[PDB]
Amino acid sequence: MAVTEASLLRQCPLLLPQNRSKTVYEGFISAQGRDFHLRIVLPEDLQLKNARLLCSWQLRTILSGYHRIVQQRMQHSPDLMSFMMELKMLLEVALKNRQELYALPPPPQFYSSLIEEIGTLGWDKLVYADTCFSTIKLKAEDASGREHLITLKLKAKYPAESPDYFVDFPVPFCASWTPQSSLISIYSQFLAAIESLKAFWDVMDEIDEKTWVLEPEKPPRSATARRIALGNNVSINIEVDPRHPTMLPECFFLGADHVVKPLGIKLSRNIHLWDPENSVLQNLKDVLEIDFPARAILEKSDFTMDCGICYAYQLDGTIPDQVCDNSQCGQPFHQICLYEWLRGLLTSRQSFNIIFGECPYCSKPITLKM
Amino acid sequence: EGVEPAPWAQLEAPARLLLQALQAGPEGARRGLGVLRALGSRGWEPFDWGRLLEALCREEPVVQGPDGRLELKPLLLRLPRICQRNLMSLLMAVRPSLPESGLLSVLQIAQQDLAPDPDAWLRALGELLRRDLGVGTSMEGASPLSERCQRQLQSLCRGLGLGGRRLKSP
Amino acid sequence: MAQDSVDLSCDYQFWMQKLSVWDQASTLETQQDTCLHVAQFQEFLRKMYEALKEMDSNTVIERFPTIGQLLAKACWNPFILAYDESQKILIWCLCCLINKEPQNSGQSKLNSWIQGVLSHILSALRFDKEVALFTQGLGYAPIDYYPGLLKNMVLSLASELRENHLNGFNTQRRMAPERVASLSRVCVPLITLTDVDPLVEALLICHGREPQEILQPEFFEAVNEAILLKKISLPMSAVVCLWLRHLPSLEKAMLHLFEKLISSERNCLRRIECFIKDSSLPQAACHPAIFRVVDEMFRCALLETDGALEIIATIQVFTQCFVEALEKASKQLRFALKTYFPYTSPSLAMVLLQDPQDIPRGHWLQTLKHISELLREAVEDQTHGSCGGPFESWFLFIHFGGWAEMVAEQLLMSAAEPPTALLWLLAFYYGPRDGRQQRAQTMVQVKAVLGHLLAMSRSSSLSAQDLQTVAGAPAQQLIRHLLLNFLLWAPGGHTIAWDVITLMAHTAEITHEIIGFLDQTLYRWNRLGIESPRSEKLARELLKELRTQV
Ligand SMILES: [Zn+2]
Ligand SMILES: [Zn+2]
Repeated sequence: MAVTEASLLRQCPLLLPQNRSKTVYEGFISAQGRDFHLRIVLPEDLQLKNARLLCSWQLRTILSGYHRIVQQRMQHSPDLMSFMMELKMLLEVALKNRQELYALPPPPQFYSSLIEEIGTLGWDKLVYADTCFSTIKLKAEDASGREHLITLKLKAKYPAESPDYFVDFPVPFCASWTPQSSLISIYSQFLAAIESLKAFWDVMDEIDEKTWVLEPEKPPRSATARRIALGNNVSINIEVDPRHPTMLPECFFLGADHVVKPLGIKLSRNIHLWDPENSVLQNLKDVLEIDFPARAILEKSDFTMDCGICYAYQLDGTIPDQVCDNSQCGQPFHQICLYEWLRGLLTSRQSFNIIFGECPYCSKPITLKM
Repeated sequence: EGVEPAPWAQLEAPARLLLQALQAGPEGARRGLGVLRALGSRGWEPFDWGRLLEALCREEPVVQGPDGRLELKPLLLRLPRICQRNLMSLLMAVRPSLPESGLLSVLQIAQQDLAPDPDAWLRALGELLRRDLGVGTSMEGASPLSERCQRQLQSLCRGLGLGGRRLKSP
Repeated sequence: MAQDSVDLSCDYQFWMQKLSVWDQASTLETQQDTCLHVAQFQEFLRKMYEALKEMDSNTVIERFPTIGQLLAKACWNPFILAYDESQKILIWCLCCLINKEPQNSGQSKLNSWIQGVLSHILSALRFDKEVALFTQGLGYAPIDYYPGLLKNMVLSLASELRENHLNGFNTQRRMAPERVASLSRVCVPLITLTDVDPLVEALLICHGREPQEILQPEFFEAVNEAILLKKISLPMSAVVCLWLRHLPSLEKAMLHLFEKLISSERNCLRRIECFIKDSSLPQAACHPAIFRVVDEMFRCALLETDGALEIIATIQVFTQCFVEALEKASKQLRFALKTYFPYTSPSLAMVLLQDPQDIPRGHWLQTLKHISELLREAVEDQTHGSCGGPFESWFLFIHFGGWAEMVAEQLLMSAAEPPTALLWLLAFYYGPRDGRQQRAQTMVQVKAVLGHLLAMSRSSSLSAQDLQTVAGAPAQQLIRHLLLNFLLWAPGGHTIAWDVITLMAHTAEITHEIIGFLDQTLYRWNRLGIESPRSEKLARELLKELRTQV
């Protein structure tokens, strides 16, 4: 309703006025199936610029990080009714954000059925399950003999709604979920995607075997690019299409301008000789008319010696000189880049010509002297 | 008193680094790519897009417009406008390795349905991502451009001899 | 010589009733409204200057009622007096209202008032007191320190913006966004003052950490107009920043390219290339957001017209520029081509990027014959994991000149036993969305035409009516273009070209089409360094004479 005589009933039923003059309300406020204790004393008149509002410690700990907002809303808000609307909205937000700490499933459907379904699968598959039983992770094998995982994240109602499926492989995975479907269903879909993407895996495994792959290291299965090294101080990066891997890739060359030019020329001249019935390597070798090195240096492969902000060497005469005092990062920077970065962060503090801050990559103390 | 923390304060460190990098002007998206190769290199070879695309939709309160009005904004509309544009550019770049369930929750925000003072760049990058998934044919005049621009371009092409090709199929 | 007073006497009351509202512009809204309407005020003042110039002062009373008040209000508003030439014209108008020989005392009062307002414009110390005192003590006049003073204020403000930018999320004094918006309103009238460009460049580069824009789009429109008319000369980082924080300014830039190819410079592709390179769009289109917006506009135009040769040639030029800027400034950390051209298979683009400068003139045939295979696969075998359709593969194939245009000139070289793949490519070029049944008929027509043309070439130098026979539908533009390439190629040409051109150029559209063909062809040849001077001089002469007929 319009007036705060029935709208207040309908929108906060469990707030009971103690006093005749409707000035003291006490009781419970509802949010996402949960009732919170609340006592909201007004002055003798209908003004919220000054009022008391006490809560249970449950509600205070749940309104942590919004106390200032609620205090401001007490002074800014005309009526009590709208303040309650805002408070319910704010509670719903707080709970939906901190959904980790606040929940309880319906066991009779949930905990038994999930174990029934995992038994229907087979207990050789499952590898991980979280103590809240929200996350689980399953395994499968290729005919080629590769392990591929699938993460599921489950709600309070697993069988009702779809569970969030996270999988590594690069093409977008589509899982037709029904309320009647189950883990065997989604697992069969997962094996279907696996047997489809077999060919792409074969190509990338052949590259990772027979070439000095350079700048992905221990690559994931989502990765379609592979900067291969060849000769010395020149590399070729190669992006592959999953649906059509054996087809020609977008490919180009990094390194020395005097060395790279004939390679682009030879590629242009021979690109019509590509054939998607052979392998990528067996086509590249006769296209570029060369062979590869197999790990000419396996230890000192490459350490990226660039700014780690601008990712360039030679910014305006300056060199990557400023480094991390850390064995695990060792990441160089420039004076200018690192100054512009550290002058932003809240942790950093500036003495006369000195700035102390956190290394961008590892968050350890790093010092810059201008 | 008036110190404001960065809205990526409470996030996973690598996401924090990415959103710190994209802040840095038009070279923000290239820097985003350098960041992702510099986490393929480190101990956590995968990057949890599915966690970042939840955080991008998570809501917090702000008080903007008049002196007093409480409204709830997601992160994408709360973090700096150049971080926004260089994000959506980087999502164009790595679209294929993203979960659609998160993307659509993002694009719904970018569409800014029922808002005054929209972001034309956010809306346009929304449209260009929809078109690339293939769920935003939309049967509309929903194009990246403005009606103003599309009209001023009809107005000029009208002053030119149409070609013998047949590209529209009546 | 019809009206001579009425529209101007209406605009007068409009402007005087607007100036009275504005009144020295000491607030936000007065400033914004001034910044909007000031240009029209400038034109109004030009017309008023003509009117007072042709006549004399103190005799006539046409607008002498409140001309004083108008020119004063104008002068005491500094957002007017800092626009391009407004100050110069107001000075001219006050010079017109003067009189050499005053007779009544009112005219003398007027002349005194004119000296007063002129002195307010030029030489009044409406500034801080102690600085005027100090300078006057040291024997410095305003004219010999104002420049350095301006310079030092500008550097101060620009540094301040830079430091507010670097202090992102830090416990320090935050430059209040009211001040930033204020500076952005001040930069608008005096964008063409060289002594302020640092402040512009700083405002664009120093976006800062806010979710909303703090600058208002009049600032962006002003800067963009000035960039495109070559009145400010910023660096490239700043115009990219501009595009990338005001989208209507990047649309407005790409329209300003279309007027050059539709209206001004139809089929002067050297001038189109010069404009594109001087503009920053190639450099800015290495951000995929901007390349996506630019291609979307090219697409709208390919569709409104049904495949206009002028837009096609312009796209080819833009793409060449964009490629040779992407290469230059994408060494480490470059984006994958499916980010610029996301609607196709990457294979095809990676073929079409390969320039034909790099390849021998004899090995172009094999490469085209390969491209035909890939387009045919992508169109006809339209299965999942491929293009969105035929139009998309076409719209790509069109971005890469050299290849698309070289087709016919290789058919003539192999007119004896024409390759079916090249016929397919050519029929695809001049028409997609046709179907195999249409395409086969088109190809066999072209094959018969090639037979006749090879016969005619290996015969002596013959007439033009024999060619008009085969010229005599859905395949007309294709046959026209093929026949033009025949003229330029065969040595039987340079004798009977006019006889065919005159017959083909019925309308002006066909004339524009042939002009476009020939300009594109000479650009193409001079680029690839492939030339037979006979054909060059022939095409240049035909182009010269046909540009008069239009
Ligand atoms: Zn650097
Ligand atoms: Zn470090």
